[PDB]
Amino acid sequence: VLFSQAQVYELERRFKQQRYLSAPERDQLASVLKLTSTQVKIWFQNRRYKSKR
Amino acid sequence: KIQITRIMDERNRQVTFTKRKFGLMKKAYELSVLCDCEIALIIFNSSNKLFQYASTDMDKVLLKYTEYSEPHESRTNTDILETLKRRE
Amino acid sequence: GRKKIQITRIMDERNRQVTFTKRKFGLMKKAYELSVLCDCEIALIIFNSSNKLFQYASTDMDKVLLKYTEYSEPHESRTNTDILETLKRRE
DNA sequence: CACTATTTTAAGAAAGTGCTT
DNA sequence: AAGCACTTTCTTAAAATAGTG
Repeated sequence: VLFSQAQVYELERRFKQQRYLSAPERDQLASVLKLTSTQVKIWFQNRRYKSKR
Repeated sequence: KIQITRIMDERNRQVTFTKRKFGLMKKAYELSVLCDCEIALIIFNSSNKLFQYASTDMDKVLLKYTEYSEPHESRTNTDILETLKRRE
Repeated sequence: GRKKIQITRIMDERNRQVTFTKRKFGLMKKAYELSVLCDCEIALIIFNSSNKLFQYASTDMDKVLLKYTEYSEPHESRTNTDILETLKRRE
């Protein structure tokens, strides 16, 4: 199942500020969006892969 | 929403090539069966590798092609783009 | 479409001709899109049931057919039976 | 030969795999 | 642990088109 428009909005907003998150950034973002730390880690990896054209 | 321009990333180009090559062969198969026609499809990719489909014996279609003398519908990329633009 | 159709010969001549004209253009449009998106040279040869010829080629038909006839390496080759087998394997 | 309700296609999203850093 | 470089499995917007006026 896909993330809410609100979750993807916040992930994209953070991504344009920092392409890589530390563990504390990732775990706190996961807590605010109500996703697992894994889901944020993998969203960041997939987003970086997609930005390479 | 898809602009028809070269996919410049090789990895994305190859994923689209594989999906759309099968999609095109599937539509050729459907047209050949629905409308009782003979179709040959030759594809050379950017490395000049050959992929082919034919609804029937390829050599019989190509022989009929080479012996055909009458004027007939003949489309290319240039005139397909012009047709699509005229649907403004 | 307004209804799903089975892929079987259309027995009504008028419906067969209307479908042929619409789908032939749709097929040539998809060949054009593949050619441009993925930098491919393509030839498409169609004989209808009366043996009339309709063709598409990306840039030049004779160049693609010459490259075809000179190609000596083994290469992917598909028939109606292989397309059907692929579609079945997608349950 | 134009329209549009409906089906079909293919691009894109989250997760899977199996390496390397 | 997490990155990386694909790959798989889907979802769903976008495109095609079957029946229709």
